[PDB]
Amino acid sequence: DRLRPPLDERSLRDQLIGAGSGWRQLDVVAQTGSTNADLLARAASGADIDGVVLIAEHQTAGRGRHGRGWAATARAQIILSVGVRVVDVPVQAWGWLSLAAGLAVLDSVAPLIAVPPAETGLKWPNDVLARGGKLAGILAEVAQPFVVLGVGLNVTQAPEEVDPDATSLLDLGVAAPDRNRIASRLLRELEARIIQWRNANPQLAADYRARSLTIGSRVRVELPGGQDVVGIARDIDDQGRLCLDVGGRTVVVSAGDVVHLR
Ligand SMILES: Nc1ncnc2c1ncn2[C@@H]1O[C@H](Cn2cc(CCCCC[C@@H]3SC[C@@H]4NC(=O)N[C@@H]43)nn2)[C@@H](O)[C@H]1O
Repeated sequence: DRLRPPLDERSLRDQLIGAGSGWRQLDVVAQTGSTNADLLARAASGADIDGVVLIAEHQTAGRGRHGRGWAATARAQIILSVGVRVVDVPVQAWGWLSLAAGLAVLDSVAPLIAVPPAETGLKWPNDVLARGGKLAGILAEVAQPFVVLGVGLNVTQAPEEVDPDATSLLDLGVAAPDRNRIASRLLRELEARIIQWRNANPQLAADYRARSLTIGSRVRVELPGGQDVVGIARDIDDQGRLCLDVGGRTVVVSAGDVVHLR
């Protein structure tokens, strides 16, 4: 469209690689299958990917969690993956890492949209929402010693292109979205949260809770088989899992698409 310039690999490099960030390497590609895929294939080849950033202008076979698939239109989103060395950390709290990316995405964009912050938060465990619409999705995938973190931020996507519940920074009150300034600020907020995660900083758990749309509301979790538990989400436990109050007693749950029911 008219509002979708391409990126600048050079600018990003100079702002981030060694200078204003801890990231070691940065590549923009015009088209791949899945940025997660590429960084996994690359680690399985023997390459160290701790610190590597991969950004794509367009992505064709997008990966969602639990099987499903993410959809993209050329230059309309910010689509990236990054590599982190994890084996220095308990194998609990690895799920707390995909959570952490959620916060890095709500932080980077919160100072840009002019919607009441109280109507923006994080849906557990891998969605980001602004007035009911899906703003970005996150996927963490494992390949020890590394984790690969994928973000898909709808910058200028329109909903009638990838999903009817999507919205975007454009549709939220942003006339010119600067994908270079947004990508650069999000890579910084990522780096900040990952270090919190590695040093078991408890500010990570508290801030997630503060900005959760899931916590504090009746929710519904749909499980394979036609199963459905319904409860109020009281807290996240230390593995990154969802504590529910059901008839007074805690049911912990690992994943599932959660449905907010106010
Ligand atoms: N553009 C869009 N905007 C709004 N909503 C959308 C949409 N495209 C699909 N959906 C709806 O998402 C549902 C399927 N889903 C979404 C997620 C969340 C995590 C997404 C991971 C993507 C990143 S991108 C960089 C990296 N590289 C990858 O390969 N994967 C990662 N997990 N599963 C399905 O129901 C659809 O309705």
